[PDB]
Amino acid sequence: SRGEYVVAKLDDLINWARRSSLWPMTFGLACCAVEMMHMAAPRYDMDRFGVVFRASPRQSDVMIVAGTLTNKMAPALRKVYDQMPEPRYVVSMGSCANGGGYYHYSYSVVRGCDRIVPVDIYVPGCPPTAEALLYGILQLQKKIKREKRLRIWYRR
Amino acid sequence: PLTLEGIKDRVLYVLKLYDKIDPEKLSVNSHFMKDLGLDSLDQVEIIMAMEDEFGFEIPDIDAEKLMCPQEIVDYIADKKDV
Amino acid sequence: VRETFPEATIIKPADIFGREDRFLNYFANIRWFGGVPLISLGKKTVKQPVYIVDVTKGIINAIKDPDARGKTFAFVGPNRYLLFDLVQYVFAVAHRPFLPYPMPHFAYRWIGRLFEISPFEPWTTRDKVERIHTTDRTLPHLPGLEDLGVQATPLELKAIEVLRRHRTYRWLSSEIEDVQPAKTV
Amino acid sequence: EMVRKCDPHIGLLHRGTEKLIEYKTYLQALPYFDRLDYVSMMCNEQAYSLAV
Amino acid sequence: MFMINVLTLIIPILLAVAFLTLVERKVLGYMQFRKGPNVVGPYGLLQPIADAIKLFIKEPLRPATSSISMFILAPILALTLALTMWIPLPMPYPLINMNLGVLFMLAMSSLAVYSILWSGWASNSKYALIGALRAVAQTISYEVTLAIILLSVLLMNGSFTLSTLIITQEQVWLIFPAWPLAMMWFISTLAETNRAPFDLTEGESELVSGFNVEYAAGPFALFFMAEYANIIMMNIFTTTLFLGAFHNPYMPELYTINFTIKSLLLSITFLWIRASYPRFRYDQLMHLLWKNFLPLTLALCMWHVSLPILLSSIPPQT
Amino acid sequence: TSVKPIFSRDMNEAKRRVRELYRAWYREVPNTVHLFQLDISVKQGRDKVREMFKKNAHVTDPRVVDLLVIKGKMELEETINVWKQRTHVMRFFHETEAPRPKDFLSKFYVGHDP
Amino acid sequence: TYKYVNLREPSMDMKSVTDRAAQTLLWTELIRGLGMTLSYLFREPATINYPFEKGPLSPRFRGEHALRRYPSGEERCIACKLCEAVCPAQAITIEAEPRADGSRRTTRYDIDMTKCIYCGFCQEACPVDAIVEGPNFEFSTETHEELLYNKEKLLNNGDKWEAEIAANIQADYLYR
Amino acid sequence: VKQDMPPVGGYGPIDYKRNLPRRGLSGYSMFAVGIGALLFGYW
Amino acid sequence: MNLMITLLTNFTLATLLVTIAFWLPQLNVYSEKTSPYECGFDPMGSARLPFSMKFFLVAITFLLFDLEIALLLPLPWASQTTNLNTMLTMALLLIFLLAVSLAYEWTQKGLEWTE
Ligand SMILES: CCCCCCCCCCCCCCCCCC(=O)OC[C@H](COP(=O)([O-])OCC[N+](C)(C)C)OC(=O)CCCCCCCCCCCCCCCCC
Ligand SMILES: CCCCCCCCCCCCCCCCCC(=O)OC[C@H](COP(=O)(O)OCCN)OC(=O)CCCCCCCCCCCCCCCCC
Ligand SMILES: C=C(C)[C@H]1Cc2c(ccc3c2O[C@@H]2COc4cc(OC)c(OC)cc4[C@@H]2C3=O)O1
Ligand code: SF4
Ligand code: SF4
Ligand code: SF4
Repeated sequence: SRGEYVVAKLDDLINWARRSSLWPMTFGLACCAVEMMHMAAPRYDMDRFGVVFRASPRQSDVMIVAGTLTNKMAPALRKVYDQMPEPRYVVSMGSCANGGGYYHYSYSVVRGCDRIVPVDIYVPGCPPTAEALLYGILQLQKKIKREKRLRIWYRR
Repeated sequence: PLTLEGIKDRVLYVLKLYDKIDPEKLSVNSHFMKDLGLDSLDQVEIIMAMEDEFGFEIPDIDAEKLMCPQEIVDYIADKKDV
Repeated sequence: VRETFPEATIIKPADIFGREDRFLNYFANIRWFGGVPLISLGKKTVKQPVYIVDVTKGIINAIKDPDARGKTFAFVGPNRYLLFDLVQYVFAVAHRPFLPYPMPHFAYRWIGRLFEISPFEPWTTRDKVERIHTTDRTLPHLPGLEDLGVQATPLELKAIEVLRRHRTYRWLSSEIEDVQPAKTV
Repeated sequence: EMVRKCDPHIGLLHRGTEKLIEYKTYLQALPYFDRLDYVSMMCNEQAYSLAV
Repeated sequence: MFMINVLTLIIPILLAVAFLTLVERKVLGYMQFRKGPNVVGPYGLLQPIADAIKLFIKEPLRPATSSISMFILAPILALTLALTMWIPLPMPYPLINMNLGVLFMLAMSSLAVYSILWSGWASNSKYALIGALRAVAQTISYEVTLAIILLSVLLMNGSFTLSTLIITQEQVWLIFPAWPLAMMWFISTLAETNRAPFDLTEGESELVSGFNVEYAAGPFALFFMAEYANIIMMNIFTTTLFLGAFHNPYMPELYTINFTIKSLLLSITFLWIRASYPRFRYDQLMHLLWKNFLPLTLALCMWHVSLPILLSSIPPQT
Repeated sequence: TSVKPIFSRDMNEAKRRVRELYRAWYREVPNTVHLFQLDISVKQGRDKVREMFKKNAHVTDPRVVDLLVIKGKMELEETINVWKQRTHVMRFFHETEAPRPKDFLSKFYVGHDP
Repeated sequence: TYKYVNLREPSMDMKSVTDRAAQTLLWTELIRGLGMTLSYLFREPATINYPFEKGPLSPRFRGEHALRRYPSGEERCIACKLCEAVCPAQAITIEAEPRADGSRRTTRYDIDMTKCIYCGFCQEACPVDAIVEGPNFEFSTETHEELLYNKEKLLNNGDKWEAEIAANIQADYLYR
Repeated sequence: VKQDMPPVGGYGPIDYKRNLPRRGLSGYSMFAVGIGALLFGYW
Repeated sequence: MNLMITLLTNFTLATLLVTIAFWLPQLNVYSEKTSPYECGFDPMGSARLPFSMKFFLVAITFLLFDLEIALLLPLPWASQTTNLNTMLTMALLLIFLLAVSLAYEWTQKGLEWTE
């Protein structure tokens, strides 16, 4: 309809404004922090996409869990994610954050960060290359682009 | 803190506030362990309740030598003037 | 549902409260509008709310037990409350200024239409008014939480868990025992 | 904001490397050393290689 | 038509600030061997629209311990004092032509600290209170030369009017008789405006964000476009003080273009000092404006008091 | 059997240190309930400290209860200072586990566990 | 064989003392830093246009795994389980049985990609070059179980990427 | 054989030293420029 | 008049870029997203503790040097008088008194910080 057309254009607008200005937060844990830095390096350069770091959880859109989630930093990751305002996203980077990885059977590793936080993008690697991490951020943009917020709002 | 009557009444009141001590068998010469039926931890939180109400700290050597309310009121009479 | 699926377990919760409810958070969101107005002072209606962990344990113990085929359970709280001292208990746990006033039976639905003109999620409506001012019936012939091996948790253990969010900083960390229990009926 | 006492709590990245080494072979025990000092990878490779 | 006169002022210095964020990101990109944002629009010209629309639809997040009246009063006061410091600036004719516009600018420079200050107190956190009292430690450092340098540079102007200051610099730039006051005023303005090397309250290394570590989006956009409004206003203020251009009364557009491009070069100078320098320990901010800048500031104040009496070059107060 | 002691010579000093540790916990528990802003009361926390002390109440070896006093004082040292969090304190309170069936017939029903 | 960093006693004639005083007052090294930053302002930055350009790689690169085949259709995995005996993450689950023609083949070849450490002990321990770690690194997902590759997904990776993996092994097998 | 080897004459010499090239004027010349700027501005 | 209209308009669209920012998104608040920030883990105690000022003598003496620019400030107007040498002498006397004050705070460990 006409109002459906208006809320479809507004869905395109606000999903564009949320995907073309993703703000990750400076959250490294392990070796994937190095490759996340290289995704912020001059060569691959997240910031050409509109993607800039902000260190506080209050002012970030995505939290790239770069590294191993141990049993001693599960509540710190959970409270850091919970202090992020909606909408918040999680890009699980590397094998230890995805599924425990190389320290899966060990006593002090949370076997995947999907146990603690909801995960929207899984980027496989050990470490995934900064080009592949950039591909994970672009797949996050392709996930934000097909959000249907005001369409489902108008159709409820 | 002045006379032994009020000190003894305050001992018995703090003891009957404790919800495991029966006020029926609770006397001045009743025994905590083998007659009131209390654990050592019960006796130690009794002693800490008395340290809260009376307001002075009893060390560990003379908090185990208190096996009846007569001994509690006597040791408070030793640590005070009366 | 009872006449189209005869072995359906139909479960009756009274008024569930949780961290994401619309019962205690509702009763703590009328410090915005005014002085929490009530029909007939909120003294003629009796409630017994039940906590969501008990209802969820009842639903899963109904899934596990094959004694729930065709039954009709009734999940109720262990203690009944009037509405007035319930709201006063909520505003005493939340540590808020409580000044109630009676809004009449005919003019409070006119405030109920003032909020349901919204295309958003509306704040309140006359249906929520008619449901808060509907007293909880007691159904002794129907089973409850004690007929599923579930011990019901009362309100004074979990209302602090619900209502620690709605506090200001000046009483942000007041303890559970630093409030007076409400008057059951 | 003057500093009186620093107490570094560590172990937020403790994963139990040197218990997982005991249950794997030597060739399998090498890739833990890539991940200890992950900006000095082939150095730790060289140190474990010289040890074996 | 004074209302439309105000709305042709304050909305374009909400757009200049917005695309200043793009200039800051792209100049800071090319000065760091990378590119800035260029995927959003054609070469980034739609990036600030995305950063604007994204923040105001993000959840506002009033903190559960914060003093909410002060916590909302602080960003409104931040953007208010960002907007109200443009009005005595001659462009070449000011919107509000005060007799004492320079003291208006200086007093509102003193007042604009309280937004950062109450935002750091009221947002009930530890990092926010550290960032508030480091803003105290910053303002008691820059206000002890931001007044005396501004005093000594107005001993050759004649009064505290900014419209007089264009008539003063008609022969020569005022940077030539007062280049020590210019190079000291410039660092006073860098410490005034929380740009690097004097971030220290937006310090992402010592703190997380300083005073606004609790400010989620919505109100955090009104410190973003308050602080960058302060830097554009302060570049235009130093441009009018030290680089006042040729003014023709029949053609104001020549002067407007000329001080626009001079203040753009000084804004790029801000973004280019932010692109190269480490950040002071926040006592070395105070051991600079008190141990190094203040004695030489008093010396140059004595020289600019005694110099028009020494040369019969006392400026007119009319 | 002639070994080196840690702190106590026999069970008198051992019970002294156990008793002083429980004194410390009974003094501390209201501060723990306050600053961790837990939804439990002081009574339930003190019941849990009683359960944790009666869980190990069968030891007759003085060195073993010396090390148990040491580990209890480390738990106390990490509880008084805020080094634990809300989760680390509430891990004693097994709230999220399914209640383990104790009798024989239910253990027969639900699995192969003896 | 050693040198002293920062053991420069400065010159103390009036020339160099006046030079350092002008360096302090007139900010010489600050202008040096500004000059170096302005000199990197006027270059072509090294930002490559991903995803229309790609990063440089080599044929040794270790990405998404694949099971290869002979040039007659028959698969290479003869079910010999070296790649699960050497896998340091133990990310590979193999079960086998004799199939219809009696050849030793797998029935379960699971590689858990969220356990896998991408080190390529499997592609170098395989005696027939069956398991290979291909060149695909742009295989990110949105759900966790999508990265638990069974035999079917690894055969699909092999058949999909064989035109590239065969050329990489053809270019690399003289170094191994 | 055909192996990765350096060329037969070796490589060129690789500089590895500090080269801070000592640019800029003298101190007295900078104070001369500054005092000349002050005197022209004052006139 | 018109200055107050300008200031009121500035306050108006400095609070109307705020009231269009609070009620506009969907508020999904629960009792962890508004907790205080202490870099992941829980904060130790309150934030309203006494937060000790080491730079306190500088913070006092800032007032006494800011009264100076309530004294030193009429000098672009005091240069317009016909009692000129006395004006020059009193001006250099106030900046000299400020300099004596600054040097006395220098040498007696004032502009340094405590602890
Ligand atoms: C307004 C137009 C633009 C203005 C200029 C813009 C370009 C310049 C800016 C460059 C980037 C600066 C970024 C921030 C730098 C922060 C550091 C900093 O500023 O440190 C200050 C530094 C601090 O030096 P310092 O801290 O190294 O001092 C050494 C101290 N000890 C030994 C204890 C370690 O310099 C100053 O404070 C200089 C103050 C101004 C100097 C003015 C000199 C006037 C000379 C008059 C003549 C003198 C001759 C004799 C008398 C003759 C009389 C006729
Ligand atoms: C003082 C000077 C200040 C200047 C400030 C602004 C500077 C930058 C100006 C804009 C630069 C160009 C921006 C172009 C945006 C993209 C336009 C476009 O064509 O989008 C295509 C998109 C989908 O259209 P579709 O039908 O799919 O066509 C694709 C063909 N296969 O269709 C759409 O997205 C729908 C149409 C969107 C149109 C957006 C236009 C740009 C809006 C920017 C705001 C400023 C407006 C101009 C201000 C200055 C001039 C007055
Ligand atoms: C801001 C930009 C452009 C870069 C720098 C940077 C990130 C992202 C994340 C981090 C970061 O740097 C800090 C400090 O340096 C290390 C070094 C580390 O290891 C060497 C490490 O390991 C967990 C973590 C860190 C921080 C971290 O989380 O992007
Ligand atoms: S997934 Fe592996 S390589 Fe990556 S950070 Fe973890 S341990 Fe390091
Ligand atoms: S590359 Fe992966 S699957 Fe292969 S051996 Fe290494 S961890 Fe195992
Ligand atoms: S992939 Fe290779 S090593 Fe592994 S079982 Fe198959 S043939 Fe053997």
